[PDB]
Amino acid sequence: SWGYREHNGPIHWKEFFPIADGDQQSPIEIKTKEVKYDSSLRPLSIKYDPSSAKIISNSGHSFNVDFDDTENKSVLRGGPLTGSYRLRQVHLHWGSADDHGSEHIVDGVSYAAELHVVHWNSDKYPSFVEAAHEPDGLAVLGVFLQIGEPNSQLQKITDTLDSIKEKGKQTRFTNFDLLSLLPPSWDYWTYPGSLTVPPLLESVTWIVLKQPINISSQQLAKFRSLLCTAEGEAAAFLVSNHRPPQPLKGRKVRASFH
Ligand SMILES: NS(=O)(=O)c1c(F)c(F)c(S(=O)(=O)CCO)c(NCc2ccccc2)c1F
Ligand SMILES: [Zn+2]
Repeated sequence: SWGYREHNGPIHWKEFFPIADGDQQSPIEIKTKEVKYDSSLRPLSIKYDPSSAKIISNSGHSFNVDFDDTENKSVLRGGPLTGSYRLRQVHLHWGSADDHGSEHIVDGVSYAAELHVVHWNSDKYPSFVEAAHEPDGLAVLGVFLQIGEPNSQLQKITDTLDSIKEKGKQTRFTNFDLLSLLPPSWDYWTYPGSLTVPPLLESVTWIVLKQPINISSQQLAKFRSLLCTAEGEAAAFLVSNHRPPQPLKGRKVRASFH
């Protein structure tokens, strides 16, 4: 029963998941003057199939779009990665205020929100659950959102949120243009880190895009009316679901660009 409320939020997760204080925890502050440009980093290359999307649900912690992941139809390759990382799910983090919702921050600055696209190393591991337990097992693409013109694929998401208000509810969700929630510039920073929710496993190669996309305030506000509580529980709202930046512990953040 972890969450983001006073009694169960990020500062308390260590009481139940001691890896919360680990060597490679996420999110982090990206400090661009300590960032190392690296010419061995490949550009990202992304295959994606809009029919791969299957459903959206309320986890109680965010919404999740899950995708069929039995084939290599939607994959992330290149970047810092060796081999092919199969798309598993997409979700979003925000805060209670439009100007402070992202998980990662860049030189002191937070964004309105931050989209996570989660993939697993199917070249090496048999399942997402098993990859999540290996240092090279997961690759998560992070995209910042700033307040601006409404994104139509974000609108496709927000239009479902009344149908998944309570924790555990879900609904059909396919023909999802995920590539259109990426910015035009695919420059990125990368570092080794973890899930930003319990179990906080240090299995993530983070790939955070420099350029934000746009969401409207109205679109962003709709996420805050999702519940973190289930049908016939006393209602609590998911108004904020971002973890604070965690100690870097000397890890190297590399850039694809200079
Ligand atoms: N920010 S993150 O990429 O580290 C993240 C979430 F934000 C998140 F909300 C979730 S979720 O568990 O709350 C959605 C549940 O359906 C997971 N999933 C965590 C996880 C990953 C691998 C193995 C076990 C749990 C998750 F991995
Ligand atoms: Zn996330």
